[PDB]
Amino acid sequence: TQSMRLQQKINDLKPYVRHARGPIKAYGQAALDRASGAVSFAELDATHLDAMVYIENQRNPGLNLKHFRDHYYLIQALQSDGPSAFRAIFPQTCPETGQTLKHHVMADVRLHQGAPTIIITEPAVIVGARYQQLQRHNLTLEDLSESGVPLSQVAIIETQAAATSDDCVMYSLNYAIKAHKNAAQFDDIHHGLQHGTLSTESESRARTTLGALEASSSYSVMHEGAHAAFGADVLPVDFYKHGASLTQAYYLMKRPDGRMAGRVNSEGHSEAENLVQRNQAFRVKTQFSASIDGFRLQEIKRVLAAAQR
Ligand SMILES: O=P(O)(O)O[C@H]1[C@@H](OP(=O)(O)O)[C@@H](OP(=O)(O)O)[C@@H](OP(=O)(O)O)[C@@H](OP(=O)(O)O)[C@H]1OP(=O)(O)O
Repeated sequence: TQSMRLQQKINDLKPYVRHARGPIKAYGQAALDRASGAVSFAELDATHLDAMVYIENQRNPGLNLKHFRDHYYLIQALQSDGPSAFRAIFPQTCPETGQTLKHHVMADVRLHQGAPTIIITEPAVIVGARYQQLQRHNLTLEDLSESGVPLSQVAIIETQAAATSDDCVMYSLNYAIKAHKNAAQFDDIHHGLQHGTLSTESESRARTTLGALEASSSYSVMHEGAHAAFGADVLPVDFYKHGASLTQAYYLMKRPDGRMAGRVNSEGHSEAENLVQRNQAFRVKTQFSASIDGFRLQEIKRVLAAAQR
């Protein structure tokens, strides 16, 4: 697929798709076609998300991942007897219509004895080219607040890893898994949020699209109390592995704190791989990393593997 790493993921998935039947087979073929260089995946990913969530919860007990069809049901889950730690994927909602509009995000949640803390990871941008994502995030914050969640215990972390919103379900799913794998670091962020604080926010918020808008307008444009920061400042390099942009990867590795500049593949591998090397390994053709499309192939394979053994 012009990319040997991607082609290997294509070849690994193909026989499962051949033996599969029904909607999941079609989903697999579409994903294969996409990785090969061949309609709207936000809707397709979302349709099959429950199956992948169900599988991943089994592969990694404690992941506690849920797909909610609206953030309304996230709020309901905060008012129930479930686990103290869980993750949620949900689409954004248009305030004027109640219509859900994809543009998914991942929320990592902690319940506390006896005022939850909530980290929302935004794989694209908080504000949006037509300020639509900002309005959708404000709706979530507004509803959280009205339900009794202090927004000072809520953070929206903007990573800008996604170049478009077409793959946001896959970024959100990947992000849920990474949040679980890095639960200790998330635990620490939640502890801060219990005290109404987010580390690095005093500098990091200004680096986000939200921060730019706040500085430009001198207006409060996000509901007061909620925190925001740029992904690289507060999250591990894990969250940038599927970043589309080669140049982003380059600049992230240039950061003085070196936090984005280490190994990104597991140690079991003979040769180490950093963020730029990974991006180039998944480069396809105007050039971008199709790594996230590889992640989708991996997830479908995991689902079909359960169905076929
Ligand atoms: O063992 P897991 O924690 O479930 O890791 C898997 C995978 O390994 P397996 O297919 O053997 O299970 C790769 O991880 P590596 O050991 O090769 O580093 C893979 O990486 P590639 O994308 O390069 O193929 C991918 O990881 P990722 O999302 O980090 O890119 C993924 O980890 P996830 O399940 O969290 O996606």
